[PDB]
Amino acid sequence: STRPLTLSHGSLEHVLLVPTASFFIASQLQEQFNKILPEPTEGFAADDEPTTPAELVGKFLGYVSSLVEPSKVGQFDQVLNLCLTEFENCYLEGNDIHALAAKLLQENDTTLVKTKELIKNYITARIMAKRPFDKKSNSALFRAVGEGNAQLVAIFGGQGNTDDYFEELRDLYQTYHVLVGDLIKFSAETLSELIRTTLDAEKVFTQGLNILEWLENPSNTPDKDYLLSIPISCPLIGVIQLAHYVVTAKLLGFTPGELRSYLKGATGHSQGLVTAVAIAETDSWESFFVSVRKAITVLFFIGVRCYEAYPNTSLPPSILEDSLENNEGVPSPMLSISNLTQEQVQDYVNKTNSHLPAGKQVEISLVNGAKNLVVSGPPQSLYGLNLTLRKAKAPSGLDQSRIPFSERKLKFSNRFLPVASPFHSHLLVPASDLINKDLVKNNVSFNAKDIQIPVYDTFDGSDLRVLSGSISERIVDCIIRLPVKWETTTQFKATHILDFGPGGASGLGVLTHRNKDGTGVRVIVAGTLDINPDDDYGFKQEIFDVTSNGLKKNPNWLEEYHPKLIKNKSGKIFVETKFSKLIGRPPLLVPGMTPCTVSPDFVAATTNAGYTIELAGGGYFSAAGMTAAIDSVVSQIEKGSTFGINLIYVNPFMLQWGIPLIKELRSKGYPIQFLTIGAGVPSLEVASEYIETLGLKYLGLKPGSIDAISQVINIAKAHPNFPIALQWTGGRGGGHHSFEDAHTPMLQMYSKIRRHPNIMLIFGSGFGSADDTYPYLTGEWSTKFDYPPMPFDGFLFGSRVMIAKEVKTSPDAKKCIAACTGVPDDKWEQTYKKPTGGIVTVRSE
Amino acid sequence: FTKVIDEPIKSIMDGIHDGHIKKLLHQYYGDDESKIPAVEYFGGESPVDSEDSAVFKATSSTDEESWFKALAGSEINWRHASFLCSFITQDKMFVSNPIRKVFKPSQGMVVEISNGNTSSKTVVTLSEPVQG
Amino acid sequence: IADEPVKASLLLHVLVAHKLKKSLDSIPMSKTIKDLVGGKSTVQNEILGDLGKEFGTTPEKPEETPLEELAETFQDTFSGALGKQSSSLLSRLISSKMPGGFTITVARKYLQTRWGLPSGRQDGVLLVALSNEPAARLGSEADAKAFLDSMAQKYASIVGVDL
Ligand SMILES: Cc1cc2nc3c(=O)[nH]c(=O)nc-3n(C[C@H](O)[C@H](O)[C@H](O)COP(=O)(O)O)c2cc1C
Ligand SMILES: *OP(=O)(O)OCC(C)(C)[C@@H](O)C(=O)NCCC(=O)NCCSC(=O)/C=C/C
Repeated sequence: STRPLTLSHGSLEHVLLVPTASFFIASQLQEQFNKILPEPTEGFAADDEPTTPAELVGKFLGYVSSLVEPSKVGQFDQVLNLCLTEFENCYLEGNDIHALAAKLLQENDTTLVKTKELIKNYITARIMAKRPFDKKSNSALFRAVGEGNAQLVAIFGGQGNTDDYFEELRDLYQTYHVLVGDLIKFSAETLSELIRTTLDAEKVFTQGLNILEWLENPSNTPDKDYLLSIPISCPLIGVIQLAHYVVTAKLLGFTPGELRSYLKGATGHSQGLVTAVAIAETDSWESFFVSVRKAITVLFFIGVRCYEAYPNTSLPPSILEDSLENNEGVPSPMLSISNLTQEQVQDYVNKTNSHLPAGKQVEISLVNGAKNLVVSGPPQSLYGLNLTLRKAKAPSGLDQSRIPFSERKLKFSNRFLPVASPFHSHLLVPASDLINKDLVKNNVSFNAKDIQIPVYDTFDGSDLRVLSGSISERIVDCIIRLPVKWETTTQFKATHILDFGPGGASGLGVLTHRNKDGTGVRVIVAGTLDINPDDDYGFKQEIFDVTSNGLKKNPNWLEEYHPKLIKNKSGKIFVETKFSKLIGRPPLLVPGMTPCTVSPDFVAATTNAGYTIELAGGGYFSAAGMTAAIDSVVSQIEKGSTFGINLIYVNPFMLQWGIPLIKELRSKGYPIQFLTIGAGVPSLEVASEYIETLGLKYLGLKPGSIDAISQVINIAKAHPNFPIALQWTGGRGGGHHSFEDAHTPMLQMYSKIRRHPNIMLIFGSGFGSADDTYPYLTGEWSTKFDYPPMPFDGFLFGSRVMIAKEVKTSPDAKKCIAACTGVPDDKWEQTYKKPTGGIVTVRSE
Repeated sequence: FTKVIDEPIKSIMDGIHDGHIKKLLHQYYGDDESKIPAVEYFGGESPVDSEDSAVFKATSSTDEESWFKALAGSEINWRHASFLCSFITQDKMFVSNPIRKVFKPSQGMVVEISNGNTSSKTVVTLSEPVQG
Repeated sequence: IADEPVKASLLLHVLVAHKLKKSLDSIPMSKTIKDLVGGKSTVQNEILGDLGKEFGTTPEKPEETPLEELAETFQDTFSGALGKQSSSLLSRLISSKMPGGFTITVARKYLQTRWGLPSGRQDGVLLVALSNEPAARLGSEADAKAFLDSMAQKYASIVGVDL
């Protein structure tokens, strides 16, 4: 016996099978809910109204859960439990709420605020219905950690990620009130007690620190400039990180102990490190309020004493006006300089610091990447630096594609971080001695034995458990004055990294992802629910998800593209790469060369050797002349053999007979395996005609510049099932050439290229033997630039095969070619000026 | 590296390929050719990505790619070629694989495979409705 | 009214302006295809390929010849015909950006009735329409008729016709 209740919002509907015993109460609740629900609109784009049935059921859960009291037993207990159980069974197929929240964003038109409202309501419901998170979630990632197929490390961010950090604390107080309401009230009480206890704290906290009043009423929340000042921003960034931790612990059904013991290790960036050591002390929910109280008390005293040591003073209006007119930030005590090496930046700061006195000197403070540094000093000094830099940088929109690589003006961004104090600088040193007394007055000491997981120092990367001195004093020293070598500390082996830190997509996680792309390390942003389009780093949902979509491993290029050996039944050994696997021949090609491969006898002789070669269209001026060439190639090769055709693009009058020719010859079934276009990457449209109209196996493209590589990646993505053969040659190549270095563009673009499995990446230019190509096959070539290994699928030899027997090149020309000494890659660009190893660059026809 | 004149193109390319093989063998196979995996034929694999007597009933919903992969089986042999090679060769020309055209999945089609493990003995038998 | 065949200097200027995705005014006829394109050889060679398909025979080095000398060298052989490349450009302007039911022949009837423009002028009005193709499809018939009317006055301004 069950009378169904029909609950609606315009077009979208849901049906609840309410038992006949309690339907009286459910009909009242249905009426009241439908009265509160606003009048439906088209699309549902209007706020406070559901977009999907799942949201509506959420809003109902939320509405009921508001009325029910968690202590007193009302009549609404049974209707709440029944609509929860019905919502679970219908929408959360065993999976976690965040998995459904994610699914709605990437499928439906649901906005992010409506999703967060749903999650709030579902969690609120679950807690008010006396249904806590007792049972351990079956999270894929945490299952895989128990088994041993995943190693989790927890990283905690710091300052300089976002200017609007407090909204992250507002979103936690709103969305997860019933989980972290008790934490935030405890932290706000501890802070309020420290203000009174500390002799002169009211002086540094001008507008008070009543964080609860600022959470309830966004009208009483002070301006961003006050909030950002370190005596607030330090403890509150702690609170946000600990809250994201608790939320993660509660939704997984773990106590902080269990969640800590599932981590191989933890570390932090700046004041993050204070959290990471407090996390490592955690055992059970009863003893978590001492581990938080430590981390709040430390972050409070750091933030107070470091402000008393170098308080931010009014900047001259002229300086602020200049900075805004040059598209730079608002001068702060920390400046981020992207796309310059650490030597280059240290050269500039050494020049700037030569003219400045001791108490105004800048210094490199964060080493975030190879080419990502943060300089910390007085904001004027850093404006000084910023002027020296704006002199040296090229214009941002300047095209240098036609300038030789060495003569190119170095390009680099530089913006001020949103931060109020100069962390990791000499300016905060006087604070040190004051902090190390405030910790021993409030009996705040981190002991080695109480830390159960290794926590990595930000300076040298060594564990903090194996120190002789105080860990609290060493952490303070690591935050206030000692620099942060992020690459050095994150040298730990781990498949998964959880960015608890503030900043979401602009936080420490995404930075750490960029640092160790292609090593097979998945970063998961554990604080922010969102949809990644590229899906290269995870969000909140991946931690909770119970399906295969919970455990996503990032590609390790050395493993995904490791070159192997294989053999036929005939016992012939092949080098097995993405490229050779398609064509069933060694991954060595002779590219279309005018006039070396215009000869049908050379094309046939190379094909007969079992090696792929392009017939150069450049040596033909008519469909008949090129038909007679192809006919001659086909008469000289064994049955089943194939070759390809190279067409120049800087010769557009050839393509208008050559492309229709290939189309006609493929329609008669001529053994043309593939077409390569030299001297320019076609547009998306013409490339799409070449792909489907020509009936080739694969398309070859020879990008010249980064912009051209990007164009090839676009053509690949448009047709994800068609194999594209991205033939990359540097400017060091024979014949028409680019201005580009052979390595640099591959370092930038290799990651992006491997995101498209249909691209078969072939390296050309400057190759003669197996000795010089082996590093590119293995991928070890890219270790010399401190990148991870980046294996290549195959190789092309142009200049090398010009003196072969079967090449029509005249004996005296072959003697002239053999005479040319040639030069190493470092000295290739001299061909633009003078004869260099018997070679020179000229402007062609 | 252009030094030896009138070296045959085969000798140049083999010399690179064999150089790679000899380095790869030393580094990743403890210099022992017996540890190199063997296949019937090496090729055909697009870069995108144990039952003796099976049966397969096509429908109108049947996915063409999963259909063929199923008929072909896991082992690389004459069947795998027959069902996944997109092109075959008539003398020197290259024409659409006629086996794939013929097995193209449609309602009523029923593929019995027998001795699907021993590639020498494997018989694939397509049966369709003919007068009911 | 008077039926004069479409000028090659207008046709060439439209095809270049359509390819570079710039307003007809933004391309000066004095600048060369190599100067205009700004080092993007692939765009320059697609322009030379469009010109080669449109007219047929082209001068020795058309990328270094300014658009004037190139226009008058095409005009010496130019029969006045619409072209094959312009057939495809106008076919895909009408199919992709005009309302469903509003074909090329209905626009050729409308502009003939409204302005009294023969097939030689109507070619020119459709060509100047191509050089500033609207980003989205005109859903309403009256917006398509307001665009075609505005394009006629812009064509009339360029040639020097008074309606
Ligand atoms: C003599 C010669 C002729 C060439 N002809 C062409 C051609 O017609 N089309 C093309 O795309 N590339 C051509 N190239 C470039 C090669 O395809 C390839 O990029 C280059 O030779 C590889 O560099 P390497 O010669 O330093 O080994 C030619 C190269 C040489 C040396
Ligand atoms: O104007 P762009 O599109 O930039 O033209 C490309 C350009 C030829 C200038 C060059 O940078 C380039 O593409 N370099 C990469 C290597 C390449 O494509 N090599 C083959 C070119 S054709 C050739 O060698 C013909 C000789 C007769």
